[PDB]
Amino acid sequence: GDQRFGDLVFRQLAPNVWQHTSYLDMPGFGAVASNGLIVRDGGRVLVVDTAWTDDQTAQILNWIKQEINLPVALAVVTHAHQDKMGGMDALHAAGIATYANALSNQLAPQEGLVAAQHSLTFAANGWVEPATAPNFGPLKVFYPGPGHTSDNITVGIDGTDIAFGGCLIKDSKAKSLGNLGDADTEHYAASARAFGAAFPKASMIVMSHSAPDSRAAITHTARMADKLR
Ligand SMILES: [Zn+2]
Ligand SMILES: [Zn+2]
Repeated sequence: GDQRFGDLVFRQLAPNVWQHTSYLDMPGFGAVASNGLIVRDGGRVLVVDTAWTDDQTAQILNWIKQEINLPVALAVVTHAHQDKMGGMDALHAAGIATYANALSNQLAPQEGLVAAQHSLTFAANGWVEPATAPNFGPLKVFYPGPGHTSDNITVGIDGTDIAFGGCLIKDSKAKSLGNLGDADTEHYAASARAFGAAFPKASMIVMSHSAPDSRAAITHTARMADKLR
């Protein structure tokens, strides 16, 4: 089901939901896939995460123009790393309103990234404060606690069986938790389990660096994270 578009890949997950995939070569290691989401909600499109680069992100918008041909109302980006926020300038050039965790916006400059235009904040239990996420339609944004990064956030899609763990969640057969350089090793396991508890009905778990999986991605990730503490 993978549709090639230039150097990117697009996969329809549900009637109005597509996964976007972009790649960054790393000498000595390999080309790393990063996944985000595209959601049609009525007469607009919503984006979750940029691609690694501005050019790649502009290609996502080109795909949306060709395949959906509706305005992109907003994007939400799920932490201040290159795979999630590397293409912010491309969104802004296109006139797209952008949203991120307040802390992501705070950290973005020092990470060599451009901040989103708008900051999300979260209730104590981790649900986004709804007034900070206007017009998010079916996107349900949840801060599961610090894990992959301190600022990592997650997104469920109402009307679907899909929840997006971003770089918090790895697939059920993953051999590691990837890049832990900015991780909270104490809180990771609890944060993974909190993601699963936030979206208990989601049967399709989408994530940054693996193809969509069953909820065994959550249990496996949490089990691996237990060993960090
Ligand atoms: Zn990351
Ligand atoms: Zn990542």
